[PDB]
Amino acid sequence: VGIRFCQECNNMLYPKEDKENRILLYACRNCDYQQEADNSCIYVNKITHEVDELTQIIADVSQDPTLPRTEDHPCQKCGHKEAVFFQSHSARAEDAMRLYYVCTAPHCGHRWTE
Amino acid sequence: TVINNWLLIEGHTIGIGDSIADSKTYQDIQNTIKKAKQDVIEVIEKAH
Ligand SMILES: [Zn+2]
Ligand SMILES: [Zn+2]
Repeated sequence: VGIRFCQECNNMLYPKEDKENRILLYACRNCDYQQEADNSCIYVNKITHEVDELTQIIADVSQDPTLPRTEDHPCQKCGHKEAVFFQSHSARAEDAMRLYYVCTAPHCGHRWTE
Repeated sequence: TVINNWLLIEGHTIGIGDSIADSKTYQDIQNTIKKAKQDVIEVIEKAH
């Protein structure tokens, strides 16, 4: 879940409880715009942070000449031999040495983890 | 006094030949270093 904005003054929506119909809604306190919430969640907190970093790493990192690269691990979709590998950057996890792999060819941006 | 004056006879020194070892010892040392480096490579591969 994430932020949404009132469509007239483009300011924050924040949640309120309707007391009569007993339903949650979003109201921007700078105006009277009330919009019914569709997510029943207002706040989530991934305390253990077990999110895999594949979304944080970009495919453009394949052009770095100082990164190491091996022919051992092939890409899944195309099977180009060359794939640059590098370590995690999450500070706070149960592990700290796993290798993230990025396929090396110009158009195949495939990123995977073994 | 007496042992300095005796050391005048035998003498003492240090040189390159005191720091050069045997050719077999050099090979043993190189083999040990290569084995250690291979073991560290294996440990790195285990963590990888
Ligand atoms: Zn508003
Ligand atoms: Zn690929």
